[PDB]
Amino acid sequence: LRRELAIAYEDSGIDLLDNGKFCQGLAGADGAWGRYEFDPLGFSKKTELVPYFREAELKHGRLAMLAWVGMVVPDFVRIPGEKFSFEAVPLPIDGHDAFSGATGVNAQILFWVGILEFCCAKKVFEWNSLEVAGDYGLTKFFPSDEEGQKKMRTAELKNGRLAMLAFGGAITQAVITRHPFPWL
Amino acid sequence: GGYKMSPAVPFLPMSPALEGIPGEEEGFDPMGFSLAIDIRWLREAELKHGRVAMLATVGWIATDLGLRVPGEPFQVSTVEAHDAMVKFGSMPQMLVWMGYAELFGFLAIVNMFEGKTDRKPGDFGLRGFYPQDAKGQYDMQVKELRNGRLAMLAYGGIVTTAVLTQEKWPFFDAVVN
Amino acid sequence: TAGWIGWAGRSYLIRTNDETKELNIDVPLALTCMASGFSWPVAAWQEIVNGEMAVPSSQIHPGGPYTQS
Amino acid sequence: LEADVLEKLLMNTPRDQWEDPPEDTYLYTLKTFAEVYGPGKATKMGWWDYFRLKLDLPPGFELLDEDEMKVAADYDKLMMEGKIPFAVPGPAGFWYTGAVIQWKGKEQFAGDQVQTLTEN
Amino acid sequence: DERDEGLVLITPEESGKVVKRDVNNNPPRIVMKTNDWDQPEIQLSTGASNQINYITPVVASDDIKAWLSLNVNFFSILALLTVGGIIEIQRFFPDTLYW
Amino acid sequence: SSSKSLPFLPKPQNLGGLAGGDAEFDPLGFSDTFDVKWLRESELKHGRVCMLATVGFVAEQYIQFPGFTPAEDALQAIYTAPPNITALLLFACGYIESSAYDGKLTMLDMFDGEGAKRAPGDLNFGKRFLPGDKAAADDLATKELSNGRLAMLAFAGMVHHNLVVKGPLFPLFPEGWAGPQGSWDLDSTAGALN
Ligand SMILES: CC(=O)O[C@H]1CC(C)(C)C(=C=C/C(C)=C/C=C/C(C)=C/C=C/C=C(C)/C=C/C=C(C)/C=C/[C@@]23O[C@]2(C)C[C@@H](O)CC3(C)C)[C@](C)(O)C1
Ligand code: KC2
Ligand SMILES: CC1=C(C#C/C(C)=C/C=C/C(C)=C/C=C/C=C(C)/C=C/C=C(C)/C=C/[C@@]23O[C@]2(C)C[C@@H](O)CC3(C)C)C(C)(C)C[C@H](O)C1
Ligand SMILES: CC1=C(C#C/C(C)=C/C=C/C(C)=C/C=C/C=C(C)/C=C/C=C(C)/C=C/[C@@]23O[C@]2(C)C[C@@H](O)CC3(C)C)C(C)(C)C[C@H](O)C1
Repeated sequence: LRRELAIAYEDSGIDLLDNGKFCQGLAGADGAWGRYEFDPLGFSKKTELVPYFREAELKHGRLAMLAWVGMVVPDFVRIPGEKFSFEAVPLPIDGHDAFSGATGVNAQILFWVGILEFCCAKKVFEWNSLEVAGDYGLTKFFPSDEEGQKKMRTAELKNGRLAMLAFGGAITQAVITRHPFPWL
Repeated sequence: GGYKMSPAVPFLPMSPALEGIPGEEEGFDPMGFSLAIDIRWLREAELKHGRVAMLATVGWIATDLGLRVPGEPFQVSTVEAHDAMVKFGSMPQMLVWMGYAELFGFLAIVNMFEGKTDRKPGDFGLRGFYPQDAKGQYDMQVKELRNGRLAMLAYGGIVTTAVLTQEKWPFFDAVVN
Repeated sequence: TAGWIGWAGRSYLIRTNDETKELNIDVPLALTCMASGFSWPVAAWQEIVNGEMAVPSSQIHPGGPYTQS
Repeated sequence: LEADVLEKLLMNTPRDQWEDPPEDTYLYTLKTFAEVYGPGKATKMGWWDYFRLKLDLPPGFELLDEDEMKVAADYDKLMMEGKIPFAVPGPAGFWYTGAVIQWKGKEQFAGDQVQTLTEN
Repeated sequence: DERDEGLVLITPEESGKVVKRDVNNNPPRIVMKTNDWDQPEIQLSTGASNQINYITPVVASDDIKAWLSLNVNFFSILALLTVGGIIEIQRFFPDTLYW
Repeated sequence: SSSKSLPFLPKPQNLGGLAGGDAEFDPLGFSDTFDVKWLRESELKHGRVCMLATVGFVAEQYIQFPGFTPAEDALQAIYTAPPNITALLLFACGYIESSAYDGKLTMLDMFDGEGAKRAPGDLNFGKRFLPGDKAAADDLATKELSNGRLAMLAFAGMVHHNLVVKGPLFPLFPEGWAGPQGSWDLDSTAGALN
């Protein structure tokens, strides 16, 4: 089960002994029909960093899940503004260059993201453990069962990885084709 | 029950330094500055900033609305008032007075840290409109802190927006695109 | 002014009489002597007259021995 | 500490120092921290404490290899035996000619008799 | 020492044997003597901890006053004030026109 | 124990027992560093010289001795006055200073051995009028100290007002006065930079 972060932080820090499980028993290594322990390069053999690896994986998955939808939506709809109009910016891939620099539109996003990351670094480093890796307490809609929680974590990880690859595919295809959503 | 979590950031444990101090209801310190610096110094600086920023906000609002003291040298806008009065000579004298008051504040801080006097971080002995009951005193200290924080943010916004848009204090009739 | 400086200094040295005080100045006493050095002419003449300025040469090292002992 | 790096560190360190290594050595750091951490002891460490421990413990590539230790030992043995692996100074350095000469002459304590190709 | 009051400070021999939490709910900390005058003791954490570790130095007004009482600071301040006075006299009354 | 005048600072402990210390006010610890007897003697001396100085500063602008060319700006009266008479004033001041303290004039000599039992500011001048009752005597001492301190501040203000106005004291704002901005004109670091 998942315990409140206050209780979970009681046993937190860089563990030195190793639970003898694949990746310390973390969720996300499960095939469709059986068990799929994917680690060809043996990165999980650094058991002390395994919690950091899971935190980074979940951060990347969530960020790419947002990024893919943010590459899809703008072409269909835009913010009601003159500088966000299709005439000022034809495709999402143009947004970075359009809003970089003195305009500050992307500078504000960078600033707020940096503030959020500065505030979350304490959990990322100090209070990171096998059970609280990627857990910020936003557990609304989280099932109240062990199997349900495990399945939800697996679904998050799988969708995050799918979007992690899909964002690379979509951004590369969009840069290559200069085309609307279908090629991204 | 485990650690005591910060109400501001529920996924972080409250810093023990900011317990029992006014403003602990929020318990906001995700970056852990209270774990590295003395909370007495932190609160003294916070209160100094809040008070100075409240005065600065009210002064900027007043000058932007108008209300200039009688005299020709003061017929300048708030943005250039700093340089105009530095040339005039008001600002050097004001800074001398600030140095005097801050010498006394520095003596207060030093004595507080050395324990010679049981002085609270921002306390200077002023008791005006101060409730007698302890709960009232706590509430008034929290009110001071929150008004000061709001004034810090408000002055930052006011000065930045004024310098950017070249408009008066409300900035409502400003063009942004 | 120069007599003021010299008097002050000599007075600090006489009052302290310690290498530790010479190294770590007793700033209160030093300031007191600096302030007091204003009457140095009268004070110095009085000490010279009364014998509190110079000590007999037999009380201080004369130098190297020039003869057999 | 990794098993391979531990083996390399033990090999590099003199055997007599394993019992109680000097204060300023990687083996001393390892002893001090293994006496406090491990099975039957503190099984967790703060992130910063672990970071500093990994900073101040040695990596594998920092310690000498078997071949390097053998080469150094052979060099020292040659010099102590009185033989010199011949070298000639070059530009801001010296080249090794691959030759071992007899540096000490017939009279071992005589500085006049040290052998050189130029005179001997 | 007031800083570490309420902290469970276990010696290296008791590491792992004592698991009682601190007043702040932190795990016990291992204390070691280093034989360094600058840092006589060093503490390691047994786990994630939420504790105050001041990075600011402990400076006393008495210590600062002693440092300034050191003959160097006394005489340097005296000489700086004297030089400033002479420079300001030169500024205010240039060329010694009075003489 | 917080000081009455500065309730956020520790109370000074070495200045007790002197009149005028009701609001114990020694934030910089001068009474701690030096002898309060000498400090109080100096304070009294400054007060007396300064109150006489304020009265003379006011009077000289209007009335002068027969001859004795006037100087509306009383700051220039020192230059305008007869040098021999000014030297006579200095001579009388020196005679009084030496005689009152018998020769123990310095920070160390005065209040040392004999003469330590003497009160800080007491020069045995006009003591016939001192009220017998200690309450009235202390009230009179406090009144003297208050008038002296006010006189010190007033003389400083008089001198600096004369400096800024570059003119006589009594007209506070001369004709066409616009402000003291242009008085401190010598180049400064920040001023020259900006
Ligand atoms: C036998 C024997 O021994 O004789 C006896 C005789 C007797 C009489 C009994 C004795 C006495 C006592 C005496 C002589 C006492 C004299 C007391 C005086 C002269 C007090 C002056 C105060 C001036 C003040 C406060 C000025 C304040 C000035 C201020 C506030 C000025 C303020 C402004 O100038 C400023 C600063 C700028 C201007 O532009 C504006 C204004 C407002 C004018 C003795 C000691 O027992 C000796
Ligand atoms: C070692 C050889 C090997 C190769 C060369 C290889 C190549 C590719 C390629 C490119 C050519 C793609 C595009 C691809 C894609 C997926 N592989 Mg796959 N794969 C290999 C091995 C396994 C194993 C052991 C498992 C597995 C799985 C999945 C899932 C299912 C995700 C899910 O729904 O959980 C997806 C999408 C797991 C599973 O359950 O598949 C039904 C699973 O256990 N794969 N795989
Ligand atoms: C547009 C633009 C910008 C940009 C950009 C950005 C954000 C770019 C992002 C790029 C990104 C995010 C690129 C991902 C690539 C992923 C790859 C290559 C994955 C390969 C994967 C391979 C080869 C194989 C995977 C697997 O074998 C594994 C390991 C195990 C198997 O079981 C399953 C399979 C076979 C699948 C700027 C700089 C911001 C502004 C500028 O103006 C222009
Ligand atoms: C930034 C911005 C905006 C804004 C804004 C905001 C939120 C602004 C907020 C401003 C704010 C919050 C300003 C508080 C001032 C408080 C003061 C001066 C208190 C003085 C209090 C004093 C002088 C008290 C003194 C005493 O307590 C002492 C010391 C001791 C006792 O004797 C008792 C007394 C009473 C005597 C707009 C307008 C919304 C839009 C625009 O586009 C951009």
